Amino acid sequence: SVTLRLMTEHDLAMLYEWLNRSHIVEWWARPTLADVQEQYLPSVLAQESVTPYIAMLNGEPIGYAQSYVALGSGDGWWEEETDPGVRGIDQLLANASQLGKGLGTKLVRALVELLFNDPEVTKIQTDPSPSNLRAIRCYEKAGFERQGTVTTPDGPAVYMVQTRQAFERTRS
Ligand SMILES: CC(C)(COP(=O)(O)OP(=O)(O)OC[C@H]1O[C@@H](n2cnc3c(N)ncnc32)[C@H](O)[C@@H]1OP(=O)(O)O)[C@@H](O)C(=O)NCCC(=O)NCCS
Ligand SMILES: NC[C@H]1O[C@H](O[C@H]2[C@H](O)[C@@H](O[C@H]3O[C@H](CO)[C@@H](O)[C@H](N)[C@H]3O)[C@H](N)C[C@@H]2N)[C@H](N)[C@@H](O)[C@@H]1O
Repeated sequence: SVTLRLMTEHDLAMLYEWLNRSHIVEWWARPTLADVQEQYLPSVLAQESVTPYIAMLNGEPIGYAQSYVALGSGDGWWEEETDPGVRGIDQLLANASQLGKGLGTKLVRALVELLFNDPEVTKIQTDPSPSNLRAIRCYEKAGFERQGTVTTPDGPAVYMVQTRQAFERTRS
């Protein structure tokens, strides 16, 4: 069972290592330690309405995740959003030897549950790139539905949603 804790300043050097592992680099640019400290400091992320978490498994950190207020995004992101209740997610697994063993699906399921525990939250979104079939499949298994293609400042994305109603019906 995978759980989530908030990321702290103390996790930044570990995150920096992960973001230079080649299984991560291919989908996530190759940040220096200072890049990571400037960009992923929780109080800096806070300014773009981003919350970082660390995924835990048997007491060990196994990945990184982010939630964000879509409406709170700016610089070209989700310009058409009108609903303050929408959240987006992103995530990664730290260890290549743990890829494709269902852990990503548990991580996403844990992150979806936490977010719907914000009573103001209406819907979760994700935006994997079209090439990223493994991320798209993992999200599907976690209850996300493919809507269609959207343009983002990083490029096209397969836009996927899970509503609160859908979550209510499947959680049992
Ligand atoms: C995305 C990520 C979190 C998913 O976690 P994961 O543990 O690998 O995914 P899961 O094991 O839970 O399931 C993934 C599914 O993708 C499928 N799959 C793997 N590679 C695939 C491919 N190239 N094409 C189609 N399906 C693929 C698997 O079959 C599996 O589903 P299954 O149970 O039906 O067999 C993880 O792979 C990761 O950190 N990747 C690197 C960075 C990244 O892509 N982050 C996401 C950015 S949107
Ligand atoms: N899925 C994996 C992807 O995760 C991140 O992409 C995220 C952005 O982080 C997030 O943007 C937020 O953080 C930015 C700072 O980076 C701010 O500009 C922005 N205002 C703020 O809303 C978008 N809303 C959603 C997008 N999927 C990585 N960057 C990218 O490399 C990787 O492929």
